[PDB]
Amino acid sequence: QLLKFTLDCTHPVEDGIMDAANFEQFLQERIKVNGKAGNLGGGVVSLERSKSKITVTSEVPFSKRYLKYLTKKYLKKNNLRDWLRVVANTKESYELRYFQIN
Amino acid sequence: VQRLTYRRRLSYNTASNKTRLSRTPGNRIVYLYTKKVGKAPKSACGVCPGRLRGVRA
Amino acid sequence: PRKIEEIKDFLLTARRKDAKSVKIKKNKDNVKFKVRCSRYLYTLVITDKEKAEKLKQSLPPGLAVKELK
Amino acid sequence: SMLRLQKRLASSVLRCGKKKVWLDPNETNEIANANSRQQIRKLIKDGLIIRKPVTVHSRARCRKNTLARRKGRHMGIGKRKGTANARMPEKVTWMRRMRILRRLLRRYRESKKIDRHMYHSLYLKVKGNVFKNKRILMEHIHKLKADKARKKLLA
Amino acid sequence: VAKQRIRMANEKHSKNITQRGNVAKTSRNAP
Amino acid sequence: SSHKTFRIKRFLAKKQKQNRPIPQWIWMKTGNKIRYNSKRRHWRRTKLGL
RNA sequence: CGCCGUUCCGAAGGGACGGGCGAUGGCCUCCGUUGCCCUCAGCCGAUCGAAAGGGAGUCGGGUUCAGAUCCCCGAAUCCG
RNA sequence: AGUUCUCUUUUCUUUGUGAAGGGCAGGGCGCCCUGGAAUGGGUUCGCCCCGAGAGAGGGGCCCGUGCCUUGGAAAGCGUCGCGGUUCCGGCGGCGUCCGGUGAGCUCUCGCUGGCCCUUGAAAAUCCGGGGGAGAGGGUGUAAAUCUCGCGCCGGGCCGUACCCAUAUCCGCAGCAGGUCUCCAAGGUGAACAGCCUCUGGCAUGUUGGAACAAUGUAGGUAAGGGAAGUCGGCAAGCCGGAUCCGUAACUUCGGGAUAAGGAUUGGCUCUAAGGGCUGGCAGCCGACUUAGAACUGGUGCGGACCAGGGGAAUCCGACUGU
Ligand SMILES: [Mg+2]
Ligand SMILES: [Mg+2]
Ligand SMILES: [Mg+2]
Ligand SMILES: [Mg+2]
Ligand SMILES: [Mg+2]
Ligand SMILES: [Mg+2]
Ligand SMILES: [Mg+2]
Ligand SMILES: [Mg+2]
Ligand SMILES: [Mg+2]
Ligand SMILES: [Mg+2]
Ligand SMILES: [Mg+2]
Ligand SMILES: [Mg+2]
Ligand SMILES: [Mg+2]
Ligand SMILES: [Mg+2]
Ligand SMILES: [Mg+2]
Ligand SMILES: [Mg+2]
Ligand SMILES: [Mg+2]
Ligand SMILES: [Mg+2]
Ligand SMILES: [Mg+2]
Ligand SMILES: [Mg+2]
Ligand SMILES: [Zn+2]
Repeated sequence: QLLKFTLDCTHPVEDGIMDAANFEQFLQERIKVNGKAGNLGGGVVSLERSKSKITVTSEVPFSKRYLKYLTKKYLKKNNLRDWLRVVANTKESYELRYFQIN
Repeated sequence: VQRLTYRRRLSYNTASNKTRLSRTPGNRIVYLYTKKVGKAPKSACGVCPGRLRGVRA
Repeated sequence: PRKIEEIKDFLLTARRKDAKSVKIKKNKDNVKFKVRCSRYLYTLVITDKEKAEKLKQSLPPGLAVKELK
Repeated sequence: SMLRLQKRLASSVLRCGKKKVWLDPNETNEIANANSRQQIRKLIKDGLIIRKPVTVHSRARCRKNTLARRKGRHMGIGKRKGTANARMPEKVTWMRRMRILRRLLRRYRESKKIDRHMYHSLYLKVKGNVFKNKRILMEHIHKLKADKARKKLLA
Repeated sequence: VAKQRIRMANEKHSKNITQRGNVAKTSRNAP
Repeated sequence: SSHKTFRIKRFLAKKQKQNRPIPQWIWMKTGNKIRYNSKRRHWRRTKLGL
């Protein structure tokens, strides 16, 4: 069947702290299917972006937490993990939030 | 892992202190105290070694 | 606790003098009608929503009714 | 102040050890005047008392090693300390073989590949250690069936 | 409650080394 | 121990009440000589024997 | 002062289904109670002796500064 | 939630359902009925079973602490978000999911055996049966009667805190002593051994600082020699695991025996054998083992820990035990 997951970075991108397109590119070149990070398993995992939300669809098994594993990884690359937090918004969405600081 | 304690003051492993584990709705293992195992009646013939049927043990 | 299978015997159990109140619990798959008698909490498990409303309106008068959420 | 009490009650409310209770070092005055579990529950909700995570004890090292052992690594003559029987008792090895070989004969008899007369003869040979494993037994049954079939033809 | 708050408060408390003798009793000034 | 008899628990209680300091007004009585309760007991220093 | 002894040199049962007599009662109809008599009765050893032996029947959730299978909420059960 | 310089679809945490009732798995039967078995068959790890009735069919019963169900999601927990007096059993959102595997360990249920010149409590208490003295009513508003299902009332007295032990107990004490028990994680490993670690706990054991003389106490190492020391090899030291081989005198034939004496042991990459489920074949699942081979390092490899020195004799006492 079809498994659909989304990432909500609206709050940071609206603050101009991360770019969706740069994030979008990162996912394309990393998402591993059968341990291959190049071809998205042969287009089986399609990655579609919106204005501030990135959606990932896979016709094969694909863990939601895997998106959390890469998302946090990408945040550390950009030295954002000390500000942003990845939380699940629903059964199929993660969103990025701010720690309650001042 | 979680380790158990007796729920009574009898701290010895006697024949009247046997227990069994039980997971509760609160998601913890406790001790429940079993009742002794009953025995069906033996035949009055004093010969047949088996116990009687149709009777609660 | 006792489980009741038929509506007929639930209605009767609600008419016992020792029935104190009826608890109506709605789940995603069924509606449970639980009545507290002297000894047991009898339950009627209803899988049809329509039958539930018909029953709720026909309980004996004077039995305390509580809806549970 | 002296937060021995708050450490004790927070541990009881959090259902963890006193070693996992964390008190905000910047708020000891607020915590100091929490002398009840109702107030401790409020400080827990507020975030002046938190439960520290379990210390990491990862099995990754032994999971990696156990995978190596399944391929034969770290299992040579120099890595054994108990006798061969202690590592794998003979009785258990015998028990597995007997159950396997009797299961085969039972199924072969039921499927009428052998008759009850050949089964009984083979059952007592199996008990005699004649056949080392399943395959050796199955080949012998094949050889027996052919010689019997030849005799049937000659009759 | 977010668990990273444990780190944040610990590091903040470790900053008291420079302000010995005038440590603010409560940082949550409101109330 | 926890397992106690009524007689023992009662004898213990009387020992509990005797173990207190004197009233301070006792000092101001006319012919008074007592300065402190000289019959105080500690559960560790000296034992009851029962 | 006492000791021995524990069924041994003992008239060691105060009980009962039922039956017969009276006396009392009350939902005075008839049933109860009570006293006497008839009948039936081995136990054969008073009593003590175990917070590990035998021995019916309670579990879940919450709750305290300190008590909880004991308090509260709920759901059960044994005995009489 | 942690790490993310690089790598890691990664590592860690967590992922409920009580008693009682019902239903159903599963286990057990020295229970029944048909029937009549040698070309004897059935069967276990071992056994053991049968004309006094086996195999094969079809049934009955006991325990079901296992799963489902009423309990019961309302509760609990995980997590994110809002509230309040804010010391509220506060309120919401989502979740509380699916499989596998084992001579694994702990408890328990059961079947079958072995040991005894050892045979491994009693009573309270409760139950069934045999018997048939009696009782009940004359066709009914039926009666005596009921161990059935509901309903009604009550359960008095005493104990209960905490310590339970390198500081709550006994040793004059917060004494390295003594003092009965239950539960029991990961790795290595034969292992409840030793070594490291998680949960939980602790603050080095009635003080600290600075030095690093002698003499000590406890640990080590020593060229060449190797008991020359000493009453005496005291003390220390050698050996030590496991696999393969080999093994004397004597013997009460059981032993002696790990006799004695050798070889091997790492890491890495492979090969072969050892199974279940489904429908001499095909597919899918698997759990640890054993054996062999190549390559490889400064010959190091039971790398720490754990871990027998051996032989030839004499005296005494058979041995185990005290
Ligand atoms: Mg007892
Ligand atoms: Mg259960
Ligand atoms: Mg053997
Ligand atoms: Mg003392
Ligand atoms: Mg007793
Ligand atoms: Mg048969
Ligand atoms: Mg819930
Ligand atoms: Mg009869
Ligand atoms: Mg207590
Ligand atoms: Mg020291
Ligand atoms: Mg010190
Ligand atoms: Mg000390
Ligand atoms: Mg000292
Ligand atoms: Mg030397
Ligand atoms: Mg030398
Ligand atoms: Mg000499
Ligand atoms: Mg000399
Ligand atoms: Mg020596
Ligand atoms: Mg010898
Ligand atoms: Mg001797
Ligand atoms: Zn019989």
